Amino acid sequence: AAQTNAPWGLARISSTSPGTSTYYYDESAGQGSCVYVIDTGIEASHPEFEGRAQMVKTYYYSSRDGNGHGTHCAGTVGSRTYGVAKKTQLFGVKVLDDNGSGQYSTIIAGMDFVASDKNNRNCPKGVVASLSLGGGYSSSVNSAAARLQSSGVMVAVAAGNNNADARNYSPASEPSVCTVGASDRYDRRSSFSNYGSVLDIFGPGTDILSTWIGGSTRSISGTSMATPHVAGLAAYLMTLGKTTAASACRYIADTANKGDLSNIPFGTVNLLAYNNYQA
Ligand SMILES: [Ca+2]
Repeated sequence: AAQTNAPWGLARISSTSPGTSTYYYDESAGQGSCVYVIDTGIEASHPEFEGRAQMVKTYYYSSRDGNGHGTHCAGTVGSRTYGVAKKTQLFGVKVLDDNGSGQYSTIIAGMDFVASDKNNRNCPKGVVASLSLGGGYSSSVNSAAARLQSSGVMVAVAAGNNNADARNYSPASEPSVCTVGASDRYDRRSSFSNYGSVLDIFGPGTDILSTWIGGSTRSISGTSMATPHVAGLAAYLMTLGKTTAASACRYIADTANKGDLSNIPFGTVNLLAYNNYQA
């Protein structure tokens, strides 16, 4: 399948080169997989989701995304225009209030929630979780990421927006999950991407067009926008049969486009997520 005049990041993770605007992908498009967006929620009523999104948890007084962040990230995963994995089932978990603030302990509660709940969902092709959030190093936050991953969920986490080595941030520094940095449409590491040997992979994160609340669409920027490209990609690769929840971060690195970003500080991977469909 081909989707012309696509947001640049969907074209990128289907291209070897920058500078084009069609998104090339096998039409399976994540059918039979499940992605949990653990964030401010998801405006499931957005027609871009076509009936495939359900809030399933909150730790606040409403499950609604009253911020828009969770809805944008979720759209990149799996909205019909703006998503990677255009036939995946999306499940929301509201661990952030509406300003974007979550206490750690609640973040943790969300995460163990997914390891349990996946068993209440129909996900024959595989489960993913997408965490576009974080704060300072915590062993506990990190440990809740290793549990979620160990429970057979592909876990994808934002490396962070401080232009700093990510080993000091959580859940990014955790080893066993898939820590995502960011790039721009000219293949520059994004000026705000954390870096450091804990990163596994980079994704489009600067001027990412996606859904917003009210039914609407905006472009914003962050390792948060990069993260759901890798989550959605992993859902896409499960469904096909290329990899598994426990093998997908390795698998994406193995198949990445290798050398191609500017400004990988020394010691940071220079691997860019790629679906290997067109070549
Ligand atoms: Ca890893």
